[PDB]
Amino acid sequence: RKVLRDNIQGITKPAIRRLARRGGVKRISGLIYEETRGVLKVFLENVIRDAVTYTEHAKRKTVTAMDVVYALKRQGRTLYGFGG
Amino acid sequence: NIQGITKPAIRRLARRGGVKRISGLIYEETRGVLKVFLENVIRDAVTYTEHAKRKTVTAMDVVYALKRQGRTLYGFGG
Amino acid sequence: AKTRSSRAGLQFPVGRVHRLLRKGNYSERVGAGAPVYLAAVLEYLTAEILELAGNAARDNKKTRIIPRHLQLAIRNDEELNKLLGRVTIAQGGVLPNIQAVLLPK
Amino acid sequence: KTRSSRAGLQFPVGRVHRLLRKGNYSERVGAGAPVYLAAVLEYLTAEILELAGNAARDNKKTRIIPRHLQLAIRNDEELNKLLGRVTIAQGGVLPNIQAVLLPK
Amino acid sequence: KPHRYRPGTVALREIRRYQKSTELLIRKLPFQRLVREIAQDFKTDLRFQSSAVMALQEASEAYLVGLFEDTNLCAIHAKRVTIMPKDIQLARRIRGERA
Amino acid sequence: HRYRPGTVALREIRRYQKSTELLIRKLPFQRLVREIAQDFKTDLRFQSSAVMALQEASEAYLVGLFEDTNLCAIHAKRVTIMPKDIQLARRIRGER
Amino acid sequence: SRKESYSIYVYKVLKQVHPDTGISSKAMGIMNSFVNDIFERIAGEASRLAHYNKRSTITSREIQTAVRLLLPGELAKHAVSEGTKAVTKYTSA
Amino acid sequence: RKESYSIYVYKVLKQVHPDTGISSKAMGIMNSFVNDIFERIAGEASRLAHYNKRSTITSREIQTAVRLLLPGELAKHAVSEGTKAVTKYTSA
DNA sequence: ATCAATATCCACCTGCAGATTCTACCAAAAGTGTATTTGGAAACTGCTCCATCAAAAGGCATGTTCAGCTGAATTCAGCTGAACATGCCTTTTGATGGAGCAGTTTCCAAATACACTTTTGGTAGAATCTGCAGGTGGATATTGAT
DNA sequence: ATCAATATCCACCTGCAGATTCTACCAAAAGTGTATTTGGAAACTGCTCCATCAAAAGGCATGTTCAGCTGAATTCAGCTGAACATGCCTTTTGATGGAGCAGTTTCCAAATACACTTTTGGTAGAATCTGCAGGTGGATATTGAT
Repeated sequence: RKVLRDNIQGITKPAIRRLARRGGVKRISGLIYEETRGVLKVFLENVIRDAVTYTEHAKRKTVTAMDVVYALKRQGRTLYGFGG
Repeated sequence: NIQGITKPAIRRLARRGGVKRISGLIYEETRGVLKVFLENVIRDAVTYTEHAKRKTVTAMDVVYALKRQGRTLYGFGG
Repeated sequence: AKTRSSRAGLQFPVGRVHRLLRKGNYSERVGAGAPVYLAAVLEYLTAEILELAGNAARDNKKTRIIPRHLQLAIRNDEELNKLLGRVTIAQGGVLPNIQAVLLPK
Repeated sequence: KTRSSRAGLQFPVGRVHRLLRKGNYSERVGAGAPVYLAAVLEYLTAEILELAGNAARDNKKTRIIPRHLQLAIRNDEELNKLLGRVTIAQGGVLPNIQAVLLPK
Repeated sequence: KPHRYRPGTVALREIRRYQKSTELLIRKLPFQRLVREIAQDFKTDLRFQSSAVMALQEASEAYLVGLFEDTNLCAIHAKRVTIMPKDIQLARRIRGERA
Repeated sequence: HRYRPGTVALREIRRYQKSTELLIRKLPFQRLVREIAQDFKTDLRFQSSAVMALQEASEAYLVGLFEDTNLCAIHAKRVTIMPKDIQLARRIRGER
Repeated sequence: SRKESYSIYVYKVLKQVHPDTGISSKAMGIMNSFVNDIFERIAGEASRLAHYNKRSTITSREIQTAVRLLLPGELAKHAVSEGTKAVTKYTSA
Repeated sequence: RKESYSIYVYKVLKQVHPDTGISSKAMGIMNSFVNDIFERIAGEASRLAHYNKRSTITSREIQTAVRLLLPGELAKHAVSEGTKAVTKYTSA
């Protein structure tokens, strides 16, 4: 298709500011944005890694919402709303 | 009884926790925390006791309680 | 031909629940009272959260319960908040809450 | 002629099988499952005994005690992660004092 | 005047606004690329149900928001109002995510 | 001869982080245990190992908690732990 | 290709408590996840409980103690009452 | 009655450290360890098969359970040991 | 204490994407007639579990002193918020090809069910041993003081 | 940094006692040999759903200015919490018994699992309905400058 690179920077400064707002944050240090990206990436690798493991185990090529839901349950981040 | 858990013994725990200096209000705060901790675990343990229709709380009852509270303990039957 | 639910005075499905118990590998045998007791508790809890969610919907002047209403009902209720403390509701947002120290001095 | 020796393991394949059948995990249990699971349990056991043994040796001891099992677990990044929500009775904690708390 | 709200006023206005709503705060397409990159530079030839991507976004945004609340408490605790990398690190360490 | 404040404190940390013996006196602890248990079910008996599991669990819990409290105090540029430190740690931990 | 759900039952209870109120499919999705979740926690705990007591069958008694272990205070008290009441009413033929 | 993993843990202890012994308390620790890991692997394998509507737990479920449960390097070796025992078991 | 400048409400409106019902099958409860267990219910043990006693001994409760840590009060350099001009790239709508879930059948290699035959592991005594807990004696680490 | 004087640590040995390790044996699993059952893999194939594209449109991300006011430094002293010598009592701990009670037995009546055979309660879409998302405008604050 087309090489996927540096997409973490797709998580913009304003999108991170918004999330901090919902989280009740008033003031944000300039270095928070790169820390947040680093933290999101780790969060996403761990969940995606488990979701894909459930996918491969079912011998499928398509990651399903259920694959993600089970991965989230394992990680202790149970999610309601996609149990179909 | 909780006052039985003494200042010095609470100091020792703190020390193994790497704490160098302790505020005077810490002792009472610690007891309140220990009590909530014990109420939660014991309540659950005793629920396993009543369920097995026993009059004696067993180490296994405690071990299962601790497991439920996300405090798995090794060395007492699991 | 009475449904076990009606025999039990319940809305939730006793048969379905009993079947789910036997096919979930929970035990080798399942007593007849198990699905009845479990269907009732499940029914009571969904009645508890819908009662509160319906009220949140009313307070927001809507007649249709949406996820946010479910969140407001759960996070504002101490026991439900405890019970679902490690759960996340898609499209629920969070409770309006601003630390005092942050308000205009 | 036991299944263990056949699988070349010290851990009891037969018991693991019985424990799996009677643990209400599934309607049926494949023949390899107990073997596989037994191999995994033996390996982790060897892993920990290996490190705890060294912990004893470095302590001038020949007998592995709880303290040693704790020093082995906590000083190993992976074993520590795996047993992150576990407490080893009589294991104590790793010596560690925050820099800021040091003298001068 | 030209009119100008004092620094902090708009931030407080934004907190009230976002704590009021429930829409996703990160742009859709960009986030989907991030998932595809991480997934791919992990296992090739993967496909995704659209809802699977949304499950991840909903989950990762509730996580960051919750993390920021904890981060904020760590800053207020240091007698600050500005969150720093130091606060996120303290929160993650106490949450047992890194220790 | 008198050691300066902090010196004996550091010495104790070294001693206690080195040992594994329970730090709370047994009898007092067993007493606290039975009392709380009494509120849930009267006239209960306790295996001695049941009591020991509880003390082991309690002390490792309190020690772990003091570790996070200490980190919270250091975070506020302090060296002295206070109730606000314990409070913050428990809040972040999700115990509150 | 047919998938079961609790929607029918969640919807009945809703009319009982709030006759005038409706529920969006997404909200219903949340409710379905919730029922399924508490079901597994109760069943899970009942499963263990029976195992620890070398018992091969899960009875309303296991479900009861699981309920007391899982739910906090009041919620437990009320769930137990409904549960017991439904069982006694069920056995009363 | 009252079976435990003591005998097996000990045999393994002699394989890696012939010269070393182990106290009762430490043996209790190891027993808890084995029981715990056993419950986590079986529990996960239990879920995996149910998610995939299968009624039998094969070494395949045990393997994925291990990948999901053990961190990186522990997973690799555990997996290696596992497939190794099933191979040596099948053959002769 | 006034006001401009703006942001925030709240009610009134109306077609439509998103519920509610209305209809049809049919996978899965419900009703029956047997073939197993399950797990209480009494009766009895061998245990572990409280209860005292009873000394002695640390280990804790106190009152003194004062070292040095926590906060309060001041400064201020410069980070980070608020605004604005620009115009990029995420959003929306729709249309398609066809990858690859999912549903059906077809049916063996593999798992379950006994009926027995052997064997290993959990017990309850027996034959050593690893370390604890003291004992010096000798450098160390602290802390006061030229 | 040294000088000197306390207390702290730290080796090296060393003697026993509490556990370990080592033995000698019997039931309850584990391993076999057969005889059936069957789950779910291989072989199609119906057809959702996902990956892609095209294209226009404006919501928002980017960057840059500017300067308010927050975080980081300093200083300083009041007073909290450490180190200690004291004096004493609650914790240890070690039998010694008596006994409340987990664990077993032995039934077996009540409760389950089974194998079918009917009977619907539910689920999958069409056919109907409708809150309310999105717009618009003054009423109402809220702010921040004089």
